[PDB]
Amino acid sequence: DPTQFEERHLKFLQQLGKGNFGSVEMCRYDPLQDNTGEVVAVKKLQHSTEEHLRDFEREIEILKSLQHDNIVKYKGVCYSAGRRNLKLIMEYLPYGSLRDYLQKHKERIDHIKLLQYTSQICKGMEYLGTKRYIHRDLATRNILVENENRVKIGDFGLTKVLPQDKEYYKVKEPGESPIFWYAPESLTESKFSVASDVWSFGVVLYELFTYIEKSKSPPAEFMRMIGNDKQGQSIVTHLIELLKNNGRLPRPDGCPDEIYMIMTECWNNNVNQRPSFRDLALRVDQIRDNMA
Ligand SMILES: COc1cc(-c2ccc(O)cc2)cc2cnc(Nc3cnn(C)c3)nc12
Repeated sequence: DPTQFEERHLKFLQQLGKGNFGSVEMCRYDPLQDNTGEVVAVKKLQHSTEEHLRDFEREIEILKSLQHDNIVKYKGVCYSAGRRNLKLIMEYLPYGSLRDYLQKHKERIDHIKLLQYTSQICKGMEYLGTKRYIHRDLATRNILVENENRVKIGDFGLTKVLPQDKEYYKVKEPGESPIFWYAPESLTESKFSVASDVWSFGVVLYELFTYIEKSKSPPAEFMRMIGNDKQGQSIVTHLIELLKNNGRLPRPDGCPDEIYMIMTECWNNNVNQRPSFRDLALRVDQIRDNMA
């Protein structure tokens, strides 16, 4: 009954985000037509092909199986008659993405606060790992802000389930890929694992401590390091060679030494040497404790 949402009762309120394959809208589920209904986040496909609907149904099952304080809450699904188009209903987190929230308030969010968000992201990621899911798209644009004290991981659109017998998932024909957040083995061999999500987490830590200063973004900085003249496939070729030669994002201005050390450990070329999310949450909570 409650996880079953009638499409005719969903009132469009505003556009929240546009993705690779779909979009997120803020809607009011109002089966009384008196504007007293619940506000929800609705994800739908812009191009609802057979393949996209199959991947979207997988994302829906992934989200429904996760129950953690730092993972967006699944609410339900809408089904259309005939071709069976799907809408994913979720809780609406009113402060928007962490990227936009941090870009808006900048240094008004102190290091203690950025570390509280860091800890929350590690715990969400650690929990994800227990289900053998690989996020593949961890970035501040995919983290949502519930309120000043809580962030949650969103956009499971690229998420993969590890096979029973392997610790990595190989993507045979990649679609749009966030290469500036990718581990070297993800760029070279299209292999994704808990360890490549740890690499991404290091880029998220970098994002947080740059306060989303446009000129300092991972695409602007990697582009500067490989040369702005690089285009299309040549960018991937030069990024791989850069990472292999220990080219890395710089320390963000005013970033504490203990935090920058964590980023650099996440960015190890040796997959086995990268820290675990269980250890990261422990280390971050110790740093917050020392800071307090
Ligand atoms: C892209 O935005 C969102 C994405 C998802 C999402 C999508 C797919 C998925 O598997 C899991 C979560 C959920 C969202 C929930 N609440 C908001 N709120 C918001 C956004 N902007 N502003 C101003 C308030 N945004 C959300």
